[PDB]
Amino acid sequence: SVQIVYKPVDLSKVTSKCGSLGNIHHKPGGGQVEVKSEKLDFKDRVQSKIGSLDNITHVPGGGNKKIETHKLTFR
Amino acid sequence: SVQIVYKPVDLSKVTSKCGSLGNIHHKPGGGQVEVKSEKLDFKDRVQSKIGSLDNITHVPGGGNKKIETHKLTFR
Amino acid sequence: SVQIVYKPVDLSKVTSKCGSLGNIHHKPGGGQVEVKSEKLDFKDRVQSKIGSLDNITHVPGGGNKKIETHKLTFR
Amino acid sequence: SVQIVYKPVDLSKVTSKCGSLGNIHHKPGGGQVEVKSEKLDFKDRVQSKIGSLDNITHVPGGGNKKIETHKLTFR
Amino acid sequence: SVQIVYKPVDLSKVTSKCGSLGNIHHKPGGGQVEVKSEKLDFKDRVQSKIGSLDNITHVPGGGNKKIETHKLTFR
Amino acid sequence: SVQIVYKPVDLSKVTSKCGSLGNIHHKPGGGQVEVKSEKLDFKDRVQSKIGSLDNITHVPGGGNKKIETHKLTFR
Repeated sequence: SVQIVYKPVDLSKVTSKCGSLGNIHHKPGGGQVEVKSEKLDFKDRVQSKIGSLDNITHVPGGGNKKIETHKLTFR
Repeated sequence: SVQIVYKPVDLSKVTSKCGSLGNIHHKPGGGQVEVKSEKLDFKDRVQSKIGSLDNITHVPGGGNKKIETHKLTFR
Repeated sequence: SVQIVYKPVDLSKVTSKCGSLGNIHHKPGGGQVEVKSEKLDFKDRVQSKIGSLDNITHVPGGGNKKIETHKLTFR
Repeated sequence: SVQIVYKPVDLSKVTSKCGSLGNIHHKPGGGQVEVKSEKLDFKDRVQSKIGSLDNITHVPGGGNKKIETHKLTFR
Repeated sequence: SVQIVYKPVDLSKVTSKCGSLGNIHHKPGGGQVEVKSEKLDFKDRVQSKIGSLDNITHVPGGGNKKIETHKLTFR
Repeated sequence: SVQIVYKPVDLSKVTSKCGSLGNIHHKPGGGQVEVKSEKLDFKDRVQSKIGSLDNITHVPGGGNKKIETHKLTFR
């Protein structure tokens, strides 16, 4: 016979405290961008991106992450 | 016979404290960018990116991470 | 007695010839401009200019100048 | 008695010839400009210029100058 | 008695010939410019210039100069 | 008695010939410029210039100069 008892006990705290969060500045791509092309040949697919793309400013007041995984596998 | 008892006990604290968080400046790509192309041949796929792309400013007030994994595997 | 004879003779030619004049590009001030000011005191006059000012593109097809001065002064 | 005879004779030619004039590019101030000021005191006049100012592109097809001065002074 | 005879004779030619004039590039101030100031005191006049100012691109197809001065002074 | 005869004779030619004039590049101030100032005192006049100023690109197709001076002075 088989007796399996799973008792994870968790009283944990991922925590933060901040008095003031501010005066943040993200300025990507302030310079000038110039692209000149003459006489090109493409025989397959083309992807182009030109300018200021996919810039992120992420300012979470908290920003706490807790990841927990439980696997109980029985053969 | 088999007796298995799993008792993880956790009272942990991942924690932070900050009086003031600020005066942060991210300025990518302030200079000028110039691209000139003449007489190119491509016979396969092409990917191009030109300018200021995928710049991140990440200012979490807290920013605490806790990762916990439990595996109980029985054959 | 006094005899004064002034005979300037001029058959001159300031001249130009141009087959094609073109494909000219003047781009001042393509970059980004940022001005932040806190807690200033001025006790006299102030002049400020901010941005793209007084840029000239001057493309005279001819552009020929002839300056001629005659002074005949008699005491 | 006084005899004065002024005979300047001029058959001169300031001249130019150009087949094609072109493909000119003036790009001043492509970069980013940033000015931060805190706690200044001025007790007299102030002049400020910030950015892209007084840039000239001058493409005269001809551009020939002739300057001629005649002074006949008699005491 | 006084006889003065002024006979300048000029059949001169300041001249140029150019088949093609082109593919010229003037790019001043492509880099980024940053100016930070704290706690300054001025008790007299101030002049400031910041950025890309007074840049010249001068492409005269001809560009020939002739300067001629005649002075006949009589005491 | 006084006889003065002035006969300058000039059949001179300042001349040029150029098949192609081109592919010229003037790029001043490509690098980044940074100026930080704290706690300065000025008791007299101030002049400041910061960045890319007074750069010249001068490409005269001809560019020939002739300077001629005649002085006939009589006491």
